Amino acid sequence: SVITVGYLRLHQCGLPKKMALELFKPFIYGKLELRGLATTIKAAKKMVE
Amino acid sequence: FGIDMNTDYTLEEVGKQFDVTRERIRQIEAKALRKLRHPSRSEVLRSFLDD
Amino acid sequence: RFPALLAELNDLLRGELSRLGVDPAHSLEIVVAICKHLGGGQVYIPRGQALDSLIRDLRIWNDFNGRNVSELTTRYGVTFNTVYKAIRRMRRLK
Amino acid sequence: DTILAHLDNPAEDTSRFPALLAELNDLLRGELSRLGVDPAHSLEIVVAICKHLGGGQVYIPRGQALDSLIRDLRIWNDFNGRNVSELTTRYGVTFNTVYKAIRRMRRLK
Amino acid sequence: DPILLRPVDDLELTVRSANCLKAEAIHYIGDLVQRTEVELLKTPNSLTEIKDVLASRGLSLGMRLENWPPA
Repeated sequence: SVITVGYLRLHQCGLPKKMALELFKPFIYGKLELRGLATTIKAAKKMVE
Repeated sequence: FGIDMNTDYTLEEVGKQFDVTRERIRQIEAKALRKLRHPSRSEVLRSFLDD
Repeated sequence: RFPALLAELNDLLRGELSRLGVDPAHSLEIVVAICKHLGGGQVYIPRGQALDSLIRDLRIWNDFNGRNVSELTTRYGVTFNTVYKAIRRMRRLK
Repeated sequence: DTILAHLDNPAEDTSRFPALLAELNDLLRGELSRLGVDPAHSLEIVVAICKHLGGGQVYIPRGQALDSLIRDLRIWNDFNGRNVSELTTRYGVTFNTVYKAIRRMRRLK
Repeated sequence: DPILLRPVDDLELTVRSANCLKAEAIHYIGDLVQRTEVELLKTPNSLTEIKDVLASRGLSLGMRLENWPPA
């Protein structure tokens, strides 16, 4: 991505939401499976889509 | 269907094992299939229709 | 055999839909549903004695209020032991 | 019915192909929910299916036979004796198809 | 009391007793507990099977309950 300035704490970085779901997508699939809102993995894929 | 096995078996291949019945095994398969079409167990299966 | 049988099934289904208040022309997809999970051969669908006996006993004990055992036996053609079984069964449900 | 609520599980108690056709009422009650009426009426239809269609066995096809049957039934349901051209105009089919449907209605007993 | 509103089905009584009370159409445990022993003996065929089962459940006939039935 491109860099930009921030009020943030020293140990915090601003990550945009659009890339957040893309990066942690497998984690989202697993958490959605454990939370029970998605019957199957591809259903979770549709939901994140 | 040969699932969990190296190969599948036809009607005559499974007849010599249990019983040589021809239409009876076919209707057993049909009954099992229609049992699997019940909307009590097939809710998860229907999601796999798109693939 | 199959075309006439299917026609009879469809017309009877749509007539019952009209009786139930639904639109008769919605019968066709129902038989299509009958196809999609039941097509392939011929099956025997004679009575289904479970629900018939259950509704029979339900009507029997609906007629029963306190003392009509003799009339129940005369009408439904079942002895007093069946009446006792039905009353116990309706006591099971709360 | 009414007590059918309590009967929900006993409906399939020590059951048979009723339970299979219980699946039917599921679909039926689903369409009933689609229809707008209360789904719990579905059992009535199915028990009617037991009384006026039960007692025998039927073979069921898989292909174009039922397509021809549904086309011809939708053709002949609006026939009144003097509306052959009306059927041809409405259903977008030639006089041959509507006349064949009329012959189908005539030849049955 | 969580037993007065319960129906007579929670007694597990004998068939003769389960049949006799239906003649008077008793539907609540409170309804039968209001009735005393001096008038429930007139029905045919019970006199040796009610006190024990009622005592096992901590109840006794003849007690006076107001606002009955509360609906």
